[PDB]
Parts: sequence; C-alpha cells; structure tokens
Amino acid sequence: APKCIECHINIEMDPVLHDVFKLQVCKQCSKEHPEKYALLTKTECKEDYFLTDPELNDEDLFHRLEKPNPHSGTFARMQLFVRCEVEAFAFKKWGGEEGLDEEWQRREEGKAH
Amino acid sequence: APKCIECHINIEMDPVLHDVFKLQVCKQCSKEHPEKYALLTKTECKEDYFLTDPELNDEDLFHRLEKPNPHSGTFARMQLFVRCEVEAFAFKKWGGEEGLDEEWQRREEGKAHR
DNA sequence: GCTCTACTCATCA
DNA sequence: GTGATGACGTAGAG
Ligand SMILES: [Zn+2]
Ligand SMILES: [Zn+2]
Repeated sequence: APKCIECHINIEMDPVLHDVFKLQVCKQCSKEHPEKYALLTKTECKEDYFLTDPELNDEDLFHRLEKPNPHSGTFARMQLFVRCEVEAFAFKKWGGEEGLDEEWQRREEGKAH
Repeated sequence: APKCIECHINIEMDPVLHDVFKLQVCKQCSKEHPEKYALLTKTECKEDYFLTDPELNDEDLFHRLEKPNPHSGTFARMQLFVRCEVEAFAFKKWGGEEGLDEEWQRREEGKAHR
C-alpha cells in the first residue's frame, strides 16, 4: 500500500492534492502543513509572491484547480495554486526567501513615495 | 457598368480598396485622394488618431489588409487600415477633427513635462 | 480574503 | 516610415 509522503501512515490521499497537484499527501497532513499544501488564489499568489499574470497563466508552469468565482458564476473562474509549487518558483525567481523579502522591503518604500 | 464613386468614369476598381475595403474606387482616384484612401499601418493609426490596440484589434470594427512584416517574415504581420474608416471612427471618439486636435494639444504638454 | 485588464514605451519579435 | 506587450500599480468591470 502507497503511503502519504509526510506521515508515511495514511494510504488515502487528499483527492485534490493527489489528482490535481500530483502530491501523495493525506488530507490531515495537508492541514498540518499549510506552509507547503495550502491553496492560494491567483490574486494571493501575486500579493504574496510577486508573480505576474504571464507566469500564473502559463499552463506549463503550475498545476491549478479552478472553481466558480464566488462573487458570481458569470465572472472569471477562481484559480487555486498549491503553496509549495508557487513558493519554489518564487524562490528561484527572487533568490530564496532572502531575496523575496528584499523585494517586499523594496515595494514598501515606493509605497510611501 | 458600375462606376467609381469619385470620378464616375472608371469601371475597374482598385483591387485592394474594392475587395478588402469594399470601396468602388479606381486606383487613380485613390492616389488623388489620400485624405480618404491612403492605407495606414497599425502603428500609424495609433500615432495619428490615438486609437488603441483593442479598437484596432476588433475584427468587427475596421476592414484590414495584412502583409508580411517588412522587417522580417518571422515578426508579427503588418496591418493596413484605410484612412476614411479610421478617421471616421477617430472623429466619433474624440469629437470631429476639432476634439482630435485638442487631444494632440493635450499630449504634447505632458511630453514637455519629462 | 475573486479575476482581468486598460490605464505609452523599450524591447523583442 | 513594423508589431506586441511587459513594465514602478491599480480601478473598475466582470
Ligand atoms: Zn499524511
Ligand atoms: Zn475614379
């Protein structure tokens, strides 16, 4: 029986993380480790990691799950990305957490001026 | 036989203006009235009339002729629009020739700022 | 804590 | 006198 890669105990994987994101992780372990497994909206990815629309629209770069827009089914679909992929791309791009914060620090300044 | 709408004499229409732009205009009248019949590139339409990419990209709005990009076949194709259509849309948008010139006047100022 | 892009120019294509 | 768009961010519509 294949095991969850975090606990090595559960054998029933979370259907979203497994099927959409290709992660053999159980639902419990996913709540226990949001730092790796939380789902982020497109908008949160841009706020948190400073990724651009072109990066987040690239079908070849991230797995994504889509849902109806909660404000209205007639609006553009909500797009959910998994934190570990988004973060790994953001660290490659800005140079680790070290660099990402530099860019946070940067944007906060011009925020005033 | 049907006659050119500018001269009322010629019977063979310019192939581009007829087939692509639906104007029964002979080639000679087209050279004689560029103020209506000259063909403008996409970039020229933006420069001259302050039309935006969404307006010029709207397939339902203007007739267009496409050619190979003269800088390179591998670049984005060149797009040619006929001045009467582009001008008539621009006068509607900015308010005749008059409003258009105000927008010229306006844009030269912010240019001086920088 | 929703998404998409229009809102004047280098650069690349 | 070539075309398309991303680039300090973001309102507004959707
Ligand atoms: Zn587990
Ligand atoms: Zn004629």
